[PDB]
Amino acid sequence: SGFRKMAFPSGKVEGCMVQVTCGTTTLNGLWLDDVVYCPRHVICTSEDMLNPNYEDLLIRKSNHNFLVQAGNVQLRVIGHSMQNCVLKLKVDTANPKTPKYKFVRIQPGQTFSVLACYNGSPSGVYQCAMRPNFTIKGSFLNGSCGSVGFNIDYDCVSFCYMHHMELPTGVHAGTDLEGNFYGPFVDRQTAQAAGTDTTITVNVLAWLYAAVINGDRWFLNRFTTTLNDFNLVAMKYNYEPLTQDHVDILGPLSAQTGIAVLDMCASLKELLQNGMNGRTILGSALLEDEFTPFDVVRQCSGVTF
Amino acid sequence: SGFRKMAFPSGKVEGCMVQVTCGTTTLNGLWLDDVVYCPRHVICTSEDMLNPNYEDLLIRKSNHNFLVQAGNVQLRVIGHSMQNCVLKLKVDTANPKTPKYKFVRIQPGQTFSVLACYNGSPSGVYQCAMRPNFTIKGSFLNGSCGSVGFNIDYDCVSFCYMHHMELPTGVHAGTDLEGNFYGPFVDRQTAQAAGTDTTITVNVLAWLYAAVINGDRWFLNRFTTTLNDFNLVAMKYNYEPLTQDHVDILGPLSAQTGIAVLDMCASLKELLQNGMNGRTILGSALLEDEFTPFDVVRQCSGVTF
Ligand SMILES: O=C(Cc1ccc(F)cc1)Nc1cncc2ccccc12
Ligand SMILES: O=C(Cc1ccc(F)cc1)Nc1cncc2ccccc12
Repeated sequence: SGFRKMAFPSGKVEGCMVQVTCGTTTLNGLWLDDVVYCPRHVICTSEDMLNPNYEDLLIRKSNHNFLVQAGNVQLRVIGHSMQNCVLKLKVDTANPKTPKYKFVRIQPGQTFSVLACYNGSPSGVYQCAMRPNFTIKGSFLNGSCGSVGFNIDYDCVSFCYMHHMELPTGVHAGTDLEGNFYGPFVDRQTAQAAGTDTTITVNVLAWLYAAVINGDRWFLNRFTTTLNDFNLVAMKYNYEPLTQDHVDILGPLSAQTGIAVLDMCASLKELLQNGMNGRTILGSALLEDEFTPFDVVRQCSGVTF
Repeated sequence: SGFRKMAFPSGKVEGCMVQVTCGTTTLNGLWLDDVVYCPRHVICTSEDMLNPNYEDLLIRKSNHNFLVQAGNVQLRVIGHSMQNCVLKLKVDTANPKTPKYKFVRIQPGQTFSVLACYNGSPSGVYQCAMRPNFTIKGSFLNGSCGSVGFNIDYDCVSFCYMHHMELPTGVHAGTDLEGNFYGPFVDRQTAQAAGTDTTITVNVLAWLYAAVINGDRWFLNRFTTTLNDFNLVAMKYNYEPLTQDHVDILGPLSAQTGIAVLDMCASLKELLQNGMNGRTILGSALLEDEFTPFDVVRQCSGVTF
């Protein structure tokens, strides 16, 4: 019993974190095989960030301008190149701790664990979701750039996020490990803002199934709804549309609890229109949307890595 | 910016998790140096659990009755002893991955990370707090016994909890790493129940200071309170008494934000009286009590917004 915001075990990623220093800027790098990946803005001064020409800034740097420290050992940079918003520093030593890995680009609504790092040293691990507005509500301070997001499926770490910046509302923006930003953001000190966010409907439904599995049923009702009527209500409350794909993905949870997906949708509609009436669900007074259907099944079944 | 329920990176603990088997029972063990620590109830059958005589059950065992598996390698047990409710299995191999560590017994209100494991394999990591009634609201399924709670301030792992059982309300009971249970619980299947749980007042205050540091002040008021009047009100909402020790511990946060501890107590009193009126504090519609003053200082910026 119990239901917690659970992150993947971070050990496989901790063994990849390094410190990358270029001039006065120090941030984190991810060392996989003989390459260290880090945000390309490590080469910028605060002045350069106003309007940077990364190719022009990079051509002025030699391999020795990049100081890479893995624990208490300095790695020697033997090559450097840029791929989108990520700098790839070729080093002479392959990371002996390199896990089985892949670079995967995730979609809004998908969750992942973030290993927050400072000076190449892991500080904490937390679970978060890629918001529909492509930001993450992370917890990062100065020096956290280059910290990564990941999932684990079997024994393979799927790296999906690299931290680049904090937006004025305190939310965070970054890229996949190929340097493509999530969302309409750029790596430049210029006016940028997160768009209006919405709630990840399929995830709220998954969390309602988790509450039922954990013995919280007060919100269940005898009613059902159509996908179109539910989607009209979801649009009204700034909830993402629920698709037939989402309904299909919730199938196993629906079969285990005996509550049809559209039956859980009628429960959600009632919660949206009436609130919780002083009650909580899994210790929350808000509808939680940062657990996917897969996260719920994994946590309620004890999958290991 | 941002404020998340953040766990310590689990890598140092993942490298210590092993599987312990005694007959038909399999659970987790913590392998540090040449000793594997695990719940003593691994030697019990479900029948033995009403009134087990652990001394009598253990005397019938030899070293070869304990099967310890570290990854895909069987460790050889060369000695066994019981210390309170933990079994210590001496093995013929020191764990090469043993981190710098200590065994620390924590007090209610203290937080820690839990690395949930099944069959000696880590499944997830989450943040927990030792409740005032000495239980933890974990997320644990059958097979999770032997999973541990820890803190990693610096490069030293302070092990503070070992999971032993789930109580009828779905909450969890365990011991420190010397085998002493937290709370009035026993490793017996006799009827046992958690005492009435209360809110960890000092932690709610710490979290209100975290909200002020991150830029939110809507909940502040022009009032102060005496410590005794605060406690008289707070006890009516099932909040733990706030002691002068708690007021002293909140000193640094009070100095950083400029809000006196008793001035924050007045805000808390008003929040208990009024509720949030549709507002949230750090993304929560409830008053959060699983962040300590130390957690807030570690996570938050040293510069208030
Ligand atoms: O945002 C930047 C620097 C930066 C990057 C790209 C860019 F376009 C402009 C500035 N770093 C930070 C990242 N995360 C949390 C932070 C908290 C506080 C301060 C800085 C943080
Ligand atoms: O509680 C026990 C076994 C046990 C130990 C000591 C004792 F005296 C009685 C029973 N195991 C479990 C631990 N945690 C979560 C669990 C969820 C579901 C089922 C079993 C769980």
